[PDB]
Amino acid sequence: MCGTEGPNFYVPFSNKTGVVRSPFEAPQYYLAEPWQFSMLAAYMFLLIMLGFPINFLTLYVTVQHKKLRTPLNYILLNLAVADLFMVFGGFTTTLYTSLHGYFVFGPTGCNLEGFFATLGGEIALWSLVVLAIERYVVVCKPMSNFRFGENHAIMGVAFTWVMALACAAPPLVGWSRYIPEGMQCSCGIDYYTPHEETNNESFVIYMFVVHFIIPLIVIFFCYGQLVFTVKEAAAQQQESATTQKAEKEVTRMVIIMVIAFLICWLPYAGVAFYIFTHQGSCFGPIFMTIPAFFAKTSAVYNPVIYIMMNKQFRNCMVTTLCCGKN
Ligand SMILES: *[C@@H]1O[C@H](CO)[C@@H](O[C@@H]2O[C@H](CO)[C@@H](O[C@@H]3O[C@H](CO[C@H]4O[C@H](CO)[C@@H](O)[C@H](O)[C@@H]4O)[C@@H](O)[C@H](O[C@H]4O[C@H](CO)[C@@H](O)[C@H](O)[C@@H]4O)[C@@H]3O)[C@H](O)[C@H]2NC(C)=O)[C@H](O)[C@H]1NC(C)=O
Ligand SMILES: CC(C)[C@H](C(=O)N1CCC2(CC1)Oc1ccc(CCC(=O)O)cc1O2)c1ccc(Cl)cc1
Ligand SMILES: CCCCCCCCO[C@@H]1O[C@H](CO)[C@@H](O)[C@H](O)[C@H]1O
Ligand SMILES: CCCCCCCCO[C@@H]1O[C@H](CO)[C@@H](O)[C@H](O)[C@H]1O
Ligand SMILES: CCCCCCCCO[C@@H]1O[C@H](CO)[C@@H](O)[C@H](O)[C@H]1O
Ligand SMILES: CCCCCCCCO[C@@H]1O[C@H](CO)[C@@H](O)[C@H](O)[C@H]1O
Ligand SMILES: CCCCCCCCO[C@@H]1O[C@H](CO)[C@@H](O)[C@H](O)[C@H]1O
Ligand SMILES: *C(=O)CCCCCCCCCCCCCCC
Repeated sequence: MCGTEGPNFYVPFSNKTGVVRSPFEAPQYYLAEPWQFSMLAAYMFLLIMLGFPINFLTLYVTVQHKKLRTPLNYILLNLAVADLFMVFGGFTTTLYTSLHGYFVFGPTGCNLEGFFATLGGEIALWSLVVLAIERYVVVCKPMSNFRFGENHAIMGVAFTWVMALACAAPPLVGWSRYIPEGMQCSCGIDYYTPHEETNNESFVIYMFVVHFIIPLIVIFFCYGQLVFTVKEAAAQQQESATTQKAEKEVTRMVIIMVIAFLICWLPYAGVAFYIFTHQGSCFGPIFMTIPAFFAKTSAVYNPVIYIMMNKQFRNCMVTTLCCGKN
């Protein structure tokens, strides 16, 4: 008797005292104090205030600078848009519901907010995967006579939308479901109840394999091969101080990206390990929901790492912010 079941929701709190209410109808102040809901709002506010400008500005300087509109950069614009889906589909709604202490948009808004917030995070995830694949193809040259062009980059972007719909759409049509999660102010995939009617167990496994294990393998293989190729070529040109510098910075960037991906990936894996083993006990509004709580900041640090640390983007944004000069 861990929580309180109901149609379209699972409140992680026991109703033996009779105080539990539907997360669509009344505040959930038995899960957390009102000030903790306010701090949830403050965190959404921080994410909006940092996440909208960085991601919008990425779209804005691309319009003003012709050099940024290369095919290899299409996937980065895709990343900016996906983060905007997280900011408006997810962070903005949650700021508003947070301050009511419950999900005031009803089960319909739950499917909407859950879809768009999940879509945004999924497009982002597969953008990092596709970018790693593209860089691997361009550097390691695994195809004899291949040249990465505009059409290939469009396939890459379309591929992320297909993968993102593959995760976000089934819960609308019967495989798993969207329900309020954690403090019940935002909606997501249901990893919290085994709903035999929506086959939740098979979807969690599909999510864990296809959208969690595979992305890590692809990112590690592609970037490992790339660093191997770059270090090999530099070894044959040790007379060039610049080639060695380029090799060092490529390696240091790949480390940063992989470390950043792990910082978002490992908390989910640690929670899994605490579900596999330690399966008995319940889990409060801090389920899990802790990996979700911190993965949200990827809408801020991913554009910082993949765009603001890009050599050309930075100069173009300085020029744009500096009213044309500098
Ligand atoms: C967690 O657990 C709590 C406690 O069990 C649940 O809250 C109860 O929910 C039930 C509904 O299933 C509520 O029952 C309904 O109460 C209505 C109001 O009752 C108060 O007001 C009347 C005056 O109208 C007073 O006389 C009375 O003493 C109460 O204080 C009634 O209108 C309802 O009556 C109708 O339905 C019943 C059958 O359920 C019929 O017998 C009646 O004839 C009539 O048709 C009904 O009694 C109950 O009040 C809630 N209790 C509390 C403390 O809130 C939560 O639902 C549960 N949480 C979740 C998420 O499931
Ligand atoms: C982009 C989002 C939509 C996507 C996402 O939301 N999830 C990814 C898969 C996830 C959590 C949900 O991880 C799990 C670990 C263990 C179990 C079984 C144990 C159980 O949770 O019951 C289920 C799991 O589902 C995600 C993917 C990649 C990363 Cl890096 C971050 C998030
Ligand atoms: C830098 C670390 C910040 C930790 C903030 C902890 C704040 C705890 O603050 C306490 O929380 C209680 C919760 O019921 C309130 O009832 C108390 O009034 C409040 O003092
Ligand atoms: C930009 C953010 C806008 C936040 C608007 C929050 C409006 C909260 O609205 C409040 O919700 C309570 C329920 O918890 C009601 O009891 C109050 O009557 C109501 O004022
Ligand atoms: C390094 C990979 C970056 C992608 C980060 C995506 C973070 C998505 O985070 C997910 O968002 C969903 C909707 O808010 C929630 O329902 C999930 O519980 C949460 O883990
Ligand atoms: C996802 C794949 C990430 C690969 C990161 C490889 C980091 C290697 O690190 C490098 O190792 C060399 C020795 O082999 C040292 O000589 C270099 O100084 C060091 O930068
Ligand atoms: C150090 C702080 C850890 C907080 C762990 C998360 C506890 C609440 O869980 C949160 O509920 C919110 C409202 O539904 C969701 O938007 C978040 O994704 C979820 O993390
Ligand atoms: C060129 O690069 C500089 C042009 C003029 C911009 C200088 C002002 C930047 C201030 C940004 C910081 C605002 C912080 C607001 C805190 C809420």
